[PDB]
Amino acid sequence: SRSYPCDEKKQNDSVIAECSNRRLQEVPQTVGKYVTELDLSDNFITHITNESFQGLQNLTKINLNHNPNVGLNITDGAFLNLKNLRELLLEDNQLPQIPSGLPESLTELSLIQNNIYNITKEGISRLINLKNLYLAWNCYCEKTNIEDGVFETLTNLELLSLSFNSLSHVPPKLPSSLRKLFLSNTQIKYISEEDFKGLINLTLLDLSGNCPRCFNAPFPCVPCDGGASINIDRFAFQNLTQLRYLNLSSTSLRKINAAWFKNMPHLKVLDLEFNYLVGEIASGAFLTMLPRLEILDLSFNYIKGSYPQHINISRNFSKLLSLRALHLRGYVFQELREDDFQPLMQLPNLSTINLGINFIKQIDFKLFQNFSNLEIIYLSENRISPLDPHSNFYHFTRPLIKPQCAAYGKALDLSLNSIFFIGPNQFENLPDIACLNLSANSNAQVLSGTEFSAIPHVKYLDLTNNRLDFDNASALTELSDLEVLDLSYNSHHLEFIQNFTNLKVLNLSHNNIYTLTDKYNLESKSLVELVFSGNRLDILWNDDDNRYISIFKGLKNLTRLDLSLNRLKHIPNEAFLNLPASLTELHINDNMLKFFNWTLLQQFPRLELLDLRGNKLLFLTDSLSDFTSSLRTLLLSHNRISHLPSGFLSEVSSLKHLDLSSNLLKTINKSALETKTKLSMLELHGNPFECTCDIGDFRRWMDEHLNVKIPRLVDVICASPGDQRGKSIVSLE
Amino acid sequence: SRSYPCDEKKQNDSVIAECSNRRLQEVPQTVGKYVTELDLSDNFITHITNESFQGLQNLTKINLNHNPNGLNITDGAFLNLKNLRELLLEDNQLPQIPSGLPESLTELSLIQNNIYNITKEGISRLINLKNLYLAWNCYCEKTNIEDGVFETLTNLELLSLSFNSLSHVPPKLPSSLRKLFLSNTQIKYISEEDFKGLINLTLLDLSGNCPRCFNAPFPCVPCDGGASINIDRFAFQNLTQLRYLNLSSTSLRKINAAWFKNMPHLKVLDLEFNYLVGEIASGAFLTMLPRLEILDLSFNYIKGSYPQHINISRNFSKLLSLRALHLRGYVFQELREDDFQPLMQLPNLSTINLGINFIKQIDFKLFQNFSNLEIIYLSENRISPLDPHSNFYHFTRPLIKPQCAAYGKALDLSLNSIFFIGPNQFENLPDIACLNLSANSNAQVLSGTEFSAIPHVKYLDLTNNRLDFDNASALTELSDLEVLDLSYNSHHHLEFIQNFTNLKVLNLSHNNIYTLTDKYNLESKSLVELVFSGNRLDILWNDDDNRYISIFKGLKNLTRLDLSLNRLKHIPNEAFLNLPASLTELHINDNMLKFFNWTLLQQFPRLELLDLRGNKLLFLTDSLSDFTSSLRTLLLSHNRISHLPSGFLVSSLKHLDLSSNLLKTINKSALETKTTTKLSMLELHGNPFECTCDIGDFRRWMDEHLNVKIPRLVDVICASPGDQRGKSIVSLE
Ligand SMILES: *[C@@H]1O[C@H](CO)[C@@H](O[C@@H]2O[C@H](CO)[C@@H](O[C@@H]3O[C@H](CO[C@H]4O[C@H](CO)[C@@H](O)[C@H](O)[C@@H]4O)[C@@H](O)[C@H](O[C@H]4O[C@H](CO)[C@@H](O)[C@H](O)[C@@H]4O)[C@@H]3O)[C@H](O)[C@H]2NC(C)=O)[C@H](O)[C@H]1NC(C)=O
Ligand SMILES: *[C@@H]1O[C@H](CO)[C@@H](O[C@@H]2O[C@H](CO)[C@@H](O[C@@H]3O[C@H](CO[C@H]4O[C@H](CO)[C@@H](O)[C@H](O)[C@@H]4O)[C@@H](O)[C@H](O[C@H]4O[C@H](CO)[C@@H](O)[C@H](O)[C@@H]4O)[C@@H]3O)[C@H](O)[C@H]2NC(C)=O)[C@H](O)[C@H]1NC(C)=O
Ligand SMILES: *[C@@H]1O[C@H](CO)[C@@H](O[C@@H]2O[C@H](CO)[C@@H](O[C@@H]3O[C@H](CO[C@H]4O[C@H](CO)[C@@H](O)[C@H](O)[C@@H]4O)[C@@H](O)[C@H](O[C@H]4O[C@H](CO)[C@@H](O)[C@H](O)[C@@H]4O)[C@@H]3O)[C@H](O)[C@H]2NC(C)=O)[C@H](O)[C@H]1NC(C)=O
Ligand SMILES: *[C@@H]1O[C@H](CO)[C@@H](O[C@@H]2O[C@H](CO)[C@@H](O[C@@H]3O[C@H](CO[C@H]4O[C@H](CO)[C@@H](O)[C@H](O)[C@@H]4O)[C@@H](O)[C@H](O[C@H]4O[C@H](CO)[C@@H](O)[C@H](O)[C@@H]4O)[C@@H]3O)[C@H](O)[C@H]2NC(C)=O)[C@H](O)[C@H]1NC(C)=O
Ligand SMILES: *[C@@H]1O[C@H](CO)[C@@H](O[C@@H]2O[C@H](CO)[C@@H](O[C@@H]3O[C@H](CO)[C@@H](O)[C@H](O)[C@@H]3O)[C@H](O)[C@H]2NC(C)=O)[C@H](O)[C@H]1NC(C)=O
Ligand SMILES: *[C@@H]1O[C@H](CO)[C@@H](O[C@@H]2O[C@H](CO)[C@@H](O[C@@H]3O[C@H](CO)[C@@H](O)[C@H](O)[C@@H]3O)[C@H](O)[C@H]2NC(C)=O)[C@H](O)[C@H]1NC(C)=O
Ligand SMILES: COc1cc2cc[nH]c2cc1-c1ccncc1
Ligand SMILES: COc1cc2cc[nH]c2cc1-c1ccncc1
Ligand SMILES: *[C@@H]1O[C@H](CO)[C@@H](O)[C@H](O)[C@H]1NC(C)=O
Ligand SMILES: *[C@@H]1O[C@H](CO)[C@@H](O)[C@H](O)[C@H]1NC(C)=O
Ligand SMILES: *[C@@H]1O[C@H](CO)[C@@H](O)[C@H](O)[C@H]1NC(C)=O
Ligand SMILES: *[C@@H]1O[C@H](CO)[C@@H](O)[C@H](O)[C@H]1NC(C)=O
Ligand SMILES: *[C@@H]1O[C@H](CO)[C@@H](O)[C@H](O)[C@H]1NC(C)=O
Ligand SMILES: *[C@@H]1O[C@H](CO)[C@@H](O)[C@H](O)[C@H]1NC(C)=O
Ligand SMILES: *[C@@H]1O[C@H](CO)[C@@H](O)[C@H](O)[C@H]1NC(C)=O
Ligand SMILES: *[C@@H]1O[C@H](CO)[C@@H](O)[C@H](O)[C@H]1NC(C)=O
Ligand SMILES: *[C@@H]1O[C@H](CO)[C@@H](O)[C@H](O)[C@H]1NC(C)=O
Ligand SMILES: *[C@@H]1O[C@H](CO)[C@@H](O)[C@H](O)[C@H]1NC(C)=O
Ligand SMILES: *[C@@H]1O[C@H](CO)[C@@H](O)[C@H](O)[C@H]1NC(C)=O
Ligand SMILES: *[C@@H]1O[C@H](CO)[C@@H](O)[C@H](O)[C@H]1NC(C)=O
Repeated sequence: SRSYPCDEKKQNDSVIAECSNRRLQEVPQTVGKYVTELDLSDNFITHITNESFQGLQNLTKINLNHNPNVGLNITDGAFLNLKNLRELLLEDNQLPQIPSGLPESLTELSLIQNNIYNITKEGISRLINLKNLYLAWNCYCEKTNIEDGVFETLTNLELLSLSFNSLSHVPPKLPSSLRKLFLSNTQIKYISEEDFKGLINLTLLDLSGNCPRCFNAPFPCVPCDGGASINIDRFAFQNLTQLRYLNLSSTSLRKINAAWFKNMPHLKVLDLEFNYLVGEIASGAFLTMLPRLEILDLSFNYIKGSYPQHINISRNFSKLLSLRALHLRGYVFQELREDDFQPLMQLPNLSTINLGINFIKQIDFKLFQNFSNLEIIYLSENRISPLDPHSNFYHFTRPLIKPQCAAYGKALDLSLNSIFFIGPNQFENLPDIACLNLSANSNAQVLSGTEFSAIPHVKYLDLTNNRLDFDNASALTELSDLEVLDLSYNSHHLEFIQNFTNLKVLNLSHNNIYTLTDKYNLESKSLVELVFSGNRLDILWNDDDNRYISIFKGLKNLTRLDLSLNRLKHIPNEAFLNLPASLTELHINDNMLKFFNWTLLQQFPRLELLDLRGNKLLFLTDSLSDFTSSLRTLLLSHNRISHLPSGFLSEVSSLKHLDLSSNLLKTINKSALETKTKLSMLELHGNPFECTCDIGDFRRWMDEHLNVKIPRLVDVICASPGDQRGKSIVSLE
Repeated sequence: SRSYPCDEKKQNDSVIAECSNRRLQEVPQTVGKYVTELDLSDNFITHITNESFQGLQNLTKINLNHNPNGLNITDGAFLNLKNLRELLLEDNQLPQIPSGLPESLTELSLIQNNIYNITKEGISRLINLKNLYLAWNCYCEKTNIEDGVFETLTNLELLSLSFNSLSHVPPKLPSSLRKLFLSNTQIKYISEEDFKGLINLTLLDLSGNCPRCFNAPFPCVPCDGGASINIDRFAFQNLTQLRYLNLSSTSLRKINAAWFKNMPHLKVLDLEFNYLVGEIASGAFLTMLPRLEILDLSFNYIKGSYPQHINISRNFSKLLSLRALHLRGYVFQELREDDFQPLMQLPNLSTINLGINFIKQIDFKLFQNFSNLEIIYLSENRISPLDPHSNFYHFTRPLIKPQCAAYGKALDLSLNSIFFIGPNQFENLPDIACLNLSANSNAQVLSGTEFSAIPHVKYLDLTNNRLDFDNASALTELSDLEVLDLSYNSHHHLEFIQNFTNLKVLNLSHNNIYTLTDKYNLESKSLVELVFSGNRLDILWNDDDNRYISIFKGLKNLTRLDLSLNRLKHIPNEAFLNLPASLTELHINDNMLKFFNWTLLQQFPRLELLDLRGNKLLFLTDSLSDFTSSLRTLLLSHNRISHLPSGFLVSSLKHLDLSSNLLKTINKSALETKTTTKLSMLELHGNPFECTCDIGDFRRWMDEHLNVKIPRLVDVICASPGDQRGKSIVSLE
């Protein structure tokens, strides 16, 4: 009952069949009839007929995106026999028109990135149950021909996306049940009062990219003739009472009419980025019309060729009583004064201030104490000195600060600034900072133990991409509550580490650590994770340089250790035995290990994950079960292992995941797989299998052991013979 | 008489022999007896005996550096060479100085060896020694020098003992010494009797003794208690002819003026990597140097401080002979006009180096107040809108590229914070002829008025920026502009180019030019060289779009054109014929060209160099002479050419490159040139030659045509047969 070529999974009673990226030329006739969701995306399927989904009555969702993957010929009524089909996805298929004969039961239809120039009633008006319709990126053709009243019959339509299409005008006769109308980059330069007259339940209106302001756009950007903005009429939004999301990004707006928000009391998210609103930020009459706005974005609204001394924030910003996040990137100003941000100081819920990419030379950091609920202060990409069509293209969705850092408390991001050394007054008058980012600052500070005295409760410190000197034993010790220290890519004396009573995670990756002075051991009673990748452990472990045999022995509470990219060819037996006995996860991947003494794994009873990927290992052990009794995951991919030993899949019941992909395995004999096993996953793709009569012994083991899920069966290829080269091992005589 | 394995050349009557980097296991017995200079460096030679240089009486210079890439040299191995004047034994792992060296030696270099003892047994016999290099030997058990080992060397002019654990200056040095190198020698104390008998010494290098560790490329260990080198008041009282004093990295805090009382000729003083901020402010020693031309006080900053101004002593005005002032790494916020007043009356001060100073603002009017300023180096600052044979402490490379500096006054504002050209950016600046605004993240929309305060700029470097030059008036205010460098420019309309009447060189490399607006051509009556590498000419030339077939046709005066890295697979015939007929040098290297129509070369009568390296060309033309009549250099290396056609060897072709191709053999009919050819160089290394009986026909052509110099004969390898694999084609039968 092993599924091929799809990977069947019974996720929450319904069976999902992952059949994507498998070089399938046609729809497989070996998919189980009980499946409900089929994903055949990124394949080379060229034809879709009414005999492609035979016996699949329970199919509710079909994904046929990117077919063929670098058009698709669908016949009329090809999906009509699927009475339970509620979700059809046909993105990037080069379809010349909307497929005729789609089932009435459909609710979610996505025809993004196609050659559809005409929206006719022949293929849409029959779909009365449609709730979500995506028709983006079709005319990006002089204009998209939309039949007058094509969406009128779709009385259940809640989402209509017509973005990235040459529309010129808002389509008339839209259903009153619409909640989300997407019209981004549609060449609609004028908005009339009757364009959204019958849309009283509309909660989202995206009119971005119309008369754009070209600023590093990832798609063609053509500004309006005479530098004109989108012409929104005074009474255009007078009937959108439930509107909560207004996206007016990249619309070249110079003035914001307050009359637009008179009948909009619920507006929650306003996007005014990539416009010319420096004057509107200074005066702002519209600011008094948004009492329930939580997210305001006025990013990249700068005047080209000017670098003002101060940011001009209107007093009316104090009327934004519900404000939670203020995004003010790309304003371009030299100094942030305490009086500049006075209107924002009495807002009860303002937790995020985004001031990235502003070229600010100096900030009066005392002003941040004067805020009530500030949790995130984003100041990245400034000049502070010492002492995918399914994406939001205009607003950054990713968290400004890494959630792991922000979870500790108040976060301040001063990365990518001009702090070439930590000044003596660097952190004076700052709030109780718990998360600090000083990444990529070219900071050549000689840390002595007094630099972070003004903010000593920092629990997460990011000092990556700097030239710091932490050879002093007192370095960073003033941060007694420090739990996460990130020193990656820092261009030795690691005594400072033992002074921390609550340090849990330390990252010393790519520090080029080839020598250690005085205290040759790294001690710590609280450290749980150490990242030592990108260092020179090969130099530290020599025939005469035996001083570093117990380098990580002092880390008695360590559970995760990363020793990758260390150019390790050989690991001394005494050095391996001196690793923390408390280790549960060890990574020695991407090295040049010729040999691995599996006997030494006896002194690690808690070790669950051993990662030896990307190495030159040639042989394994037949008595692996005698050494370990807890190893649940063993990753040995991209190695030179040519033979799997006898009894490898037996007596080691702890092993649930075994990775042996991209190795040199030609065959798996009966004596080697003689289990006299709780292995739920065995990876074997990318091996030069000999698909002759002796491979049938391993094939029989796959039929008897159906619980051992082997992923990527289409990639388990045969090297020999010539007649079976390029085929899967499961497809044999 | 074709030399093997060396490349002999009778350079200025004396015959040189380049035999380096040829994987030679032993000294070749096939070197001509008439040669005078043998270079066997970077080989795998392990033994040097007295029978290694038999019959080589005219040998005056032997280079045996890096062998093997230690070396076993017997006693008196070079004694039979009566004319040996120069012996080079660097990086050979020699345990001691080779015994039995010829007394005729004048230059001896034993750098990077394991020589711990300097004995009279191997040195005192060499009485004609003029240059002795013993650097990098104990870098270690402290270097032992026999008392008076150099005393007998009465002709010794240069003695280098740098990078050795000396602790003290060696006593009994010859009075004929002119250059004493003692850098990084752990000599912490200098006594009045250390250089008592060295009256003719013109150079004294005492750098790296008590170092100031600042990104050193070698072990740096500072003196106990942060002490400086202890130079006595009367230590330099007898060095009257001293012209070069290197005191770099010596942790000096005070400079005693008494050191330069009897030093009236001192020309170059190196005081970089010290703690002389206080000495730069007061400077009593400045009145003792009236003939100093080069002063370097770089990286003398106080750690942890960022002063508002640079404190330059009034005594700097007494440096009447000063030509170059290097003041990097001082670390200051502002350069005022009054700060550089002492330097304004110096008649010969042409170079001011102020790199890596983190200067926020400069009063640029002060540069007008200088008399002979030619180079103003301000790279790596914060200006806002509106190898043992090397000098390891001072930058020898020119601050500004000579090509730029040759035009006149040069100003280097590269790697600064000029994110856009301000309206007052170049006001009050001298008549600038060379300007560097590289790597400034400048997103300026060039309109034609930005460089109106410095309109005589003839060489402009705007590389690594985000400039917008789509306007036809861009840069046109620089009427005398001759060289424009726009390499690596992110964020096309190239009309501005035709407005320049004297533009000669234009570099548009790595601009990602895949589309050109309305003016689909590039016109210019003065342009001579165009660099279009790293662009998308493959996109500009296609089956649907034929609008750019005459893109470079308007460049009627062009002689050099670079079209490399353009991802070119095919070049349309009409597009190739529309290239400038005045072209003398064309480069289409590192592309993916499957075919090349050699017939089209008839419309280029001035073309001398055709570069088609790194392509996928499979075949050549049988009648190449019929198409071209001036092609002197043809580079076709790294291609898929498997057969050279009959009659391939044009009475113009002087250099033919066919290396790293797929040539198995060269038939008689291909090299049967009946007429006299002028081919002086033919490269053929890296080809899979079949060293069978058929290859003897090409071997006979090499013996008859000795004038056709074939370089790298050791790399012309045989692929087949197994007995000849790895051998040169000239070593067969
Ligand atoms: C103008 O401004 C508007 C308003 O902000 C923007 O609208 C947003 O547009 C994006 C798409 O461009 C929407 O994001 C997508 O939402 C889908 C639905 O979300 C609901 O359901 C999920 C559960 O499935 C809930 O978690 C969620 O809270 C919602 O209730 C998601 O399914 C999408 O996720 C998929 O794509 C992302 C990105 O590739 C992946 O990371 C995911 O793993 C997943 O595969 C996606 O998040 C967003 O919801 C819209 N907002 C609203 C309020 O509707 C416009 O995009 C903007 N215009 C431009 C041009 O920028
Ligand atoms: C220096 O070194 C540190 C320490 O290694 C690095 O920081 C860690 O980085 C990793 C990513 O490389 C982080 O791991 C990720 O955490 C995400 C958030 O964790 C929460 O959510 C998960 C459930 O999703 C919970 O189990 C968990 O308890 C948390 O509540 C996870 O969502 C991520 O998992 C997903 O991705 C991985 C692949 O990345 C998959 O394997 C998973 O199956 C899953 O799909 C992931 O685990 C980790 O949290 C960071 N730790 C800290 C302390 O910050 C630094 O990045 C490194 N610095 C540099 C410059 O390299
Ligand atoms: C402390 O300060 C002193 C004074 O400045 C420094 O001394 C210089 O040291 C460097 C070597 O480290 C010297 O440079 C070398 O000079 C050789 C001789 O030059 C003479 O001969 C050539 C012709 O052959 C003339 O052009 C020249 O004017 C001189 O008359 C050169 O032969 C060397 O060239 C070779 O090496 C370089 C670098 O690899 C290559 O580019 C060349 O192609 C060639 O292979 C080289 O230039 C320099 O001359 C010394 N100055 C003086 C006045 O003697 C100390 O180095 C400095 N200490 C430290 C530690 O930095
Ligand atoms: C953007 O594009 C421009 C134009 O191509 C580049 O600028 C040129 O860069 C090249 C180097 O890549 C420069 O060429 C070199 O010039 C040296 C100085 O020239 C003088 O000396 C020679 C004799 O040595 C005279 O014939 C000449 O008339 C000058 O008086 C030469 O010494 C160099 O030759 C040596 O090196 C080359 C290999 O590089 C060997 O082939 C030679 O045999 C020889 O050993 C060399 O010719 C050129 O001068 C620059 N031109 C200008 C206008 O500045 C930019 O570099 C490029 N920008 C970027 C970022 O890539
Ligand atoms: C401290 O500040 C630095 C600089 O802002 C942060 O580094 C940035 O972190 C993000 C997320 O890890 C990186 O983005 C990633 O880029 C790759 C490549 O495009 C992409 O594949 C990923 O999906 C992701 O978007 C970003 O490149 C990186 N920038 C630099 C210069 O390193 C850092 O995360 C901050 N630390 C904390 C604790 O917030
Ligand atoms: C304008 O300013 C920029 C920035 O200073 C100059 O670019 C720099 O040019 C030099 C010389 O070509 C490069 O130096 C080289 O570095 C390598 C590696 O260390 C070294 O091996 C070479 O011998 C040489 O020293 C330097 O890397 C490069 N820097 C950057 C950021 O591109 C540019 O040359 C200046 N232009 C003019 C006209 O002076
Ligand atoms: C948001 O504005 C910028 C962003 C970047 C990034 C690099 N360079 C920049 C320049 C600017 C800018 C500022 C003012 N006037 C013109 C351009
Ligand atoms: C020349 O001084 C520096 C150079 C660099 C380069 C990166 N960061 C730096 C910092 C400094 C500095 C200045 C003053 N006090 C301490 C350190
Ligand atoms: C569809 O699912 C039901 C259970 O919900 C099952 O009885 C039926 O047999 C399935 N249909 C097919 C074709 O397997
Ligand atoms: C602040 O935000 C919280 C949700 O995070 C909300 O419950 C609360 O009512 C908001 N306060 C005001 C005054 O709007
Ligand atoms: C906080 O801001 C107010 C003005 O809004 C100002 O009067 C006050 O002095 C500031 N707080 C402190 C502690 O100075
Ligand atoms: C370490 O830092 C302390 C605190 O500033 C300082 O006193 C000490 O000298 C430093 N240690 C070394 C070895 O320089
Ligand atoms: C070990 O680490 C855990 C998790 O950080 C911590 O709770 C525990 O206290 C540590 N154990 C000791 C002995 O410090
Ligand atoms: C494994 O380690 C033990 C203990 O150091 C040693 O005796 C044994 O010989 C090692 N085995 C291999 C194969 O290196
Ligand atoms: C050395 O050179 C002279 C000419 O200067 C020549 O007569 C003599 O034969 C040469 N010696 C050898 C060994 O070739
Ligand atoms: C200035 O330098 C030139 C050489 O470049 C020299 O001839 C001249 O004498 C110098 N002037 C003075 C006053 O030293
Ligand atoms: C040049 O410097 C002198 C002082 O050295 C100053 O008096 C003079 O005003 C400056 N020149 C100009 C043009 O201001
Ligand atoms: C080009 O530059 C000129 C000069 O400033 C300006 O007037 C013109 O508007 C610019 N052209 C375009 C197309 O913007
Ligand atoms: C062509 O270029 C040369 C060299 O730059 C120049 O001297 C000459 O005047 C140019 N010819 C024409 C016709 O402009
Ligand atoms: C070379 O170019 C000429 C002129 O366009 C054309 O007639 C000829 O067929 C071309 N030859 C090849 C081999 O493409």
